[PDB]
Amino acid sequence: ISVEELLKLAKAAYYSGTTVEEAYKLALKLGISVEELLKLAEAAYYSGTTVEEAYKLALKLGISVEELLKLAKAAYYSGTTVEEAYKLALKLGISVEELLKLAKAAYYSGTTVEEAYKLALKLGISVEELLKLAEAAYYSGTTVEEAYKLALKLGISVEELLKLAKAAYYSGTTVEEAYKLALKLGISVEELLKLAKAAYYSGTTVEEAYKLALKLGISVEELLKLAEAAYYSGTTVEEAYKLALKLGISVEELLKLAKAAYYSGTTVEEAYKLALKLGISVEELLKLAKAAYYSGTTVEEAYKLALKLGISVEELLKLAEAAYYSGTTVEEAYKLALKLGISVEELLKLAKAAYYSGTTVEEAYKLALKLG
Repeated sequence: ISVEELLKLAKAAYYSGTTVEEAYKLALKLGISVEELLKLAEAAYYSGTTVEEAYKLALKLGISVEELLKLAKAAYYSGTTVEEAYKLALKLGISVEELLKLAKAAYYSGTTVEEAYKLALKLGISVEELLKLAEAAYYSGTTVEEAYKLALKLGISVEELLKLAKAAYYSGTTVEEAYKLALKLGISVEELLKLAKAAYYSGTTVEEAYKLALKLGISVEELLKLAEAAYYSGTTVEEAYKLALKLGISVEELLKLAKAAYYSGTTVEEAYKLALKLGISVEELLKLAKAAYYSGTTVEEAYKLALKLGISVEELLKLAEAAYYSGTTVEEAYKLALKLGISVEELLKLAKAAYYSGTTVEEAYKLALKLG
């Protein structure tokens, strides 16, 4: 089989507590594909059965493997069995995808699936809207009908209520308080949620974060990026902005530099200075920083490694993860890729497969070849 198929087989074998070849011959005995086997393995895991029991279950209900997996998840969320979940979908005359959404809503509400459905009918709303309402009610510690009553009293939509409930959660206020805050600042619900996050990252209030954005003359999206950067660096938002201006870079570039510095254990200025010394971009530096983290090396060491092997920064990062999955060094992983005649991306998939099945990358490769 192909490397992509082996990885999927290895995931299925991991979910079902078997071996890769046993999973492969199971797929043959059931006359199904590798992708279907994985979903079955995932469905069997949710329902506490075996893969073949899950397949018999799908045949008995007359549904597809994809439908079974959604039904298995719905049964998991509701605390019932697949068949009890199916009987309920039949009684309400809904699809399995609507049941899964309904089951998620009931889970966020601490009610039963049918109770959630009766509520949806009472409020006269769709299953998708109820689910958003349920999440909003969960964030704001109220009931679904209270959340629905609130959205009507504020004259806003269910989607807007949910974002508002998330903003109130970030800023430690109530939903109505969060709404008044949006009107007070003259911004949208979307802008408030981003502003609430920025205040959360920088340890300030929503209004403090807003005054800062006004003083710096930046968007709330730029502020949120700046706040994340300041949080990665251990500086203040304003300090991060002054740094970006000093280095003459954009807010997006500073955030990436901040991430890179966080991985490398350096300051943002040194990360930017390192990128100049190596003559590479901020994006390339961040990938190098990630690679050096997987390898237990420094960023410049990781760069010399890419030069030595004659590969790109991207190829190194994938190679670094493959080495991490195997417990080997980057050069041992590269030597194996060379011996097997495979690409770096194929090695990474092989390394994950080898990790999932508890074998060696080479052992996994020989297995894929045997399976044809």
